[PDB]
Amino acid sequence: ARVTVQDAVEKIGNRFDLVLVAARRARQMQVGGKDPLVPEENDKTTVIALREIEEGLINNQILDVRERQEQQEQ
Amino acid sequence: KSDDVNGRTKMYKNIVDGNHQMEPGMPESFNVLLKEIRSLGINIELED
Amino acid sequence: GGMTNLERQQILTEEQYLDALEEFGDEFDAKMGAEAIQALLKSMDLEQECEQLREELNETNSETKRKKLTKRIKLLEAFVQSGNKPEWMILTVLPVLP
Repeated sequence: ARVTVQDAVEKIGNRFDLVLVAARRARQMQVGGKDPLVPEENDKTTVIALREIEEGLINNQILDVRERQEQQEQ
Repeated sequence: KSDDVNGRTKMYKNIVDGNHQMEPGMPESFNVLLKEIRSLGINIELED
Repeated sequence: GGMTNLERQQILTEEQYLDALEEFGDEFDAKMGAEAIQALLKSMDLEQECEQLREELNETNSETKRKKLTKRIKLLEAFVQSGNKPEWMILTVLPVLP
């Protein structure tokens, strides 16, 4: 598991929106319909989402963009 | 985990289905407080 | 009772009330219950008393007159603005718990 959560903090900075972003990612990951962009290592959805936000590949912005993407694609 | 009677069952179902979603609703002790306050000569209600 | 020589809100004990009724007849009405206080407060216009208190506070100024009067005005303002009729303070019906 992860020992320190700092890369996600640096990617976010506010320290309060990161939890919301990771939670809204993990909820959709666990309900299904999406795939993990980061290769998993037999870990739960929350750790995968937090490693994704730490890697700098997902944030509070592109989620809205992709969500409007499938919303208009319907 | 509180006196929310309509929440404990739903959280149990969300766990066993692996949903992990929570809706707060309202604690029943707050309704207890309202009922015991209305027992005396004091109106109390919650607006919209 | 304004015809009789008696204050509107004054104490009149059992012997005193007896002799007052004997002398003034059936004119100086009196009650000894919570309904007495209820009648005393229901037949009392709040706006007139508020204006009188405001005039007294504005005109008469003293170390003790400054206090014990402004809080009365505030209570009157709260009562009139809240809309809660002061007769509701003396309850008639009593709720009980389930």
